[PDB]
Amino acid sequence: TRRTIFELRKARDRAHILEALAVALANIDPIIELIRHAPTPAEAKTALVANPWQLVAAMLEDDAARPEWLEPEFGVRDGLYYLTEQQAQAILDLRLQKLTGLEHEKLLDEYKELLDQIAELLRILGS
Amino acid sequence: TRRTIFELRKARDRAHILEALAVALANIDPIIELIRHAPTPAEAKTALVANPWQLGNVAAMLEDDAARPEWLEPEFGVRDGLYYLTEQQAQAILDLRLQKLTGLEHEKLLDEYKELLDQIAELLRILGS
Amino acid sequence: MQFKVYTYKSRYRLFVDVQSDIIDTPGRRMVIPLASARLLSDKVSRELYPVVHIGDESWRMMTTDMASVPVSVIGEEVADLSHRENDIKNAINLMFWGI
Amino acid sequence: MQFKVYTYKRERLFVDVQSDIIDTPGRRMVIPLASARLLSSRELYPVVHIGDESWRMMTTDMASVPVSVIGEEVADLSHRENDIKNAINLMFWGI
Repeated sequence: TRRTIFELRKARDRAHILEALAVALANIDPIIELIRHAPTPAEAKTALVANPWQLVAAMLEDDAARPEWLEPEFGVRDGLYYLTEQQAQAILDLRLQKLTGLEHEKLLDEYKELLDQIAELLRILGS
Repeated sequence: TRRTIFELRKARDRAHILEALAVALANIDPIIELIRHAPTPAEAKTALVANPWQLGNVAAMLEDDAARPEWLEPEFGVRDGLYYLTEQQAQAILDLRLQKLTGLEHEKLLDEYKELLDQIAELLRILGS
Repeated sequence: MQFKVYTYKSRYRLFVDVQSDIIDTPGRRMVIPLASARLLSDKVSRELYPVVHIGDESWRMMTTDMASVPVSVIGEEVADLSHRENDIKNAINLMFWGI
Repeated sequence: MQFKVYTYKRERLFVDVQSDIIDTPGRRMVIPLASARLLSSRELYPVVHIGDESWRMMTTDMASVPVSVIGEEVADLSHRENDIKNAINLMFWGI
């Protein structure tokens, strides 16, 4: 039982970062514009958490992939996504190649797999 | 002195990759569009070396050249106001992290590039004397 | 945890956990040893070998000494250098990518 | 040289992964190769071929090596650059 709980914490956390990237790719044009206009990373990071983003919404289904530590001010809150400072960082660290087609899918895929595991880990939690 | 040539080759090689980035950032929108439409990195890489790019406001910075590697083939580099990337340089552009797109980050590239260009010159002056 | 500086419990006095917190190794951990700053000359690249203040002395990250550390050797958390994240990540990035 | 595999100068195998445009006076960053067979993320530990053989790039065991110990070039993995780089990125950036 100790293991299960861990895997859920390991899972939620991992998926948390992959969400932000799936949303980042869901609106790259505006993200790029925002970044190539920020004088510095630090500023681009602020701008990123500052304003919410349109969702990946269908896929994004289940309020369990979110970290038990995730503040209530973050995440999907009214059809809009609110990035954590840590997630914005992840988006800033992305390598252009990750924008290719096959690469975009590998993210969505892993994200969906995590959401699957997180699902069964809960059935297992409940049961 | 070998010592000198070793220094020259090292700076050339280094600057060679930094050029690619200066050119890549001189036309990001079309690069982005090229990449965001390639199915795979491999393909994006091919696309990148395939067609030449406008020497942006970096044109004048490049400009009697000696910052190019003694090993660089003639089908590469600046040839006719257009830049032809090597497979190696394309890779570096694909490995770029978004944050390197910010303003202050863009400048540090152009600045190190310019420094290497200065050292190269000084090094040739030594191979000169 | 990533960006936290621990102690061994040797050779080096301190080390920085530079491994993503979203990657389980288990028993292991990628780290970058901290060398007392004085031991190096102010000439050395603060790009590849970043400097950090920890406690009452300045330290140099021996990036080229990057190595995996067995959790069994990890002592106690003694500092947080998360505010130096991009510099640490450029050190790392610059090593395998040169930029 | 980056992405090339060598052996040491005394009697086993590794891939130089450090950038060729970054100079470390006498050292060099390396990821040793373990026999692939014995391993039951295949993304964090890429499998490479050398001769009629396959190995696991033991990414978590990365390390610096004095260029003085570096033996012959046994193979060149330059054609796996993306895989290899992704593996290294996955460890520090977790992506």
